Amino acid sequence: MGMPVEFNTLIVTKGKEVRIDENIFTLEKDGYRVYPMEIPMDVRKTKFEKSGTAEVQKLQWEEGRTIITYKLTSLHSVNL
Amino acid sequence: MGMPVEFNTLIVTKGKEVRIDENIFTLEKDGYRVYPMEIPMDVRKTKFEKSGTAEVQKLQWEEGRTIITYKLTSLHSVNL
Amino acid sequence: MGMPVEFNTLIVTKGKEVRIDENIFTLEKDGYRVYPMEIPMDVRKTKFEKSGTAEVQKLQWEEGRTIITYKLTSLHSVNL
Amino acid sequence: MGMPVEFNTLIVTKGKEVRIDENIFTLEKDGYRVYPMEIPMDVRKTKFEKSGTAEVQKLQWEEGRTIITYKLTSLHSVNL
Repeated sequence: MGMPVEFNTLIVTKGKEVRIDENIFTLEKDGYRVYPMEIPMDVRKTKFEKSGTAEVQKLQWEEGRTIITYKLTSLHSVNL
Repeated sequence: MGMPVEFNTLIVTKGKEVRIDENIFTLEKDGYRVYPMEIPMDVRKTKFEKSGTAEVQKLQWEEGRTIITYKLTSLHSVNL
Repeated sequence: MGMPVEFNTLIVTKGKEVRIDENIFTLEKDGYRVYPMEIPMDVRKTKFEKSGTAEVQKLQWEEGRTIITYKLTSLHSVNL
Repeated sequence: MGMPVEFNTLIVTKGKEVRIDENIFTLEKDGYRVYPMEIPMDVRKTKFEKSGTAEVQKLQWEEGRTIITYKLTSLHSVNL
């Protein structure tokens, strides 16, 4: 018994995200996570500023892990 | 933001439940748990015979713990 | 924002389940549902008559719908 | 008979919040909501700017409604 899940309000890519297309990426997290779907949210490299905005297109759970596929809709402080 | 919760489908009272009225009890669990509300579910003393059926009337989270108030709607193998 | 989900404790196949292998099936539900993972639960044709027991191996969300892949571990009243 | 809940990442007080002490308020929402606990989040009057930061101290569910008690830790654009 006991179905544990984690609710996330932000996409934090530890530089481990993978692009499968032009603006859509995939991120694999440990544990069963719940991410707002179709809703725009903040994306960042580290838990600590803002790297951009994105919207999860798909979310799946399998073997204690969760992998999301999101569409990056904008970049924040893009230097230079 | 790393908000962990546990989903429970059954009420497991380690004999630590407290009755506040005639058929309604209160159970305190460790961690923020999610219990089906207004929905009837099984209640047992341990992981090892159905003790009855109940329905959560109230659920609260506070200081890493969760305390529920349920209404016992029936008893199972009530021995003589 | 507002991220709505539904917590299910049982697998109710309206006869709309599809087997992709020998004992593993796939069921598509409306809305983003949360099902206990790796945990055994009851499976029935309708909300009325247990058909068997199963365990969800994978769960995914996409376009307001949820599709689960479960492994049937046993059959209940298998008539002859 | 599913168990529907809504995940919120921000406190949106439609001007319907009530203070029970000096810096702690209480907000009643429709539906069973899940709010990050002990974790600081943004608070605003409407879904439109930032009114301050707060941290939920208690959360309860009862009769399809949810009422939270949060501690306001700071004010944003406090005019004058």
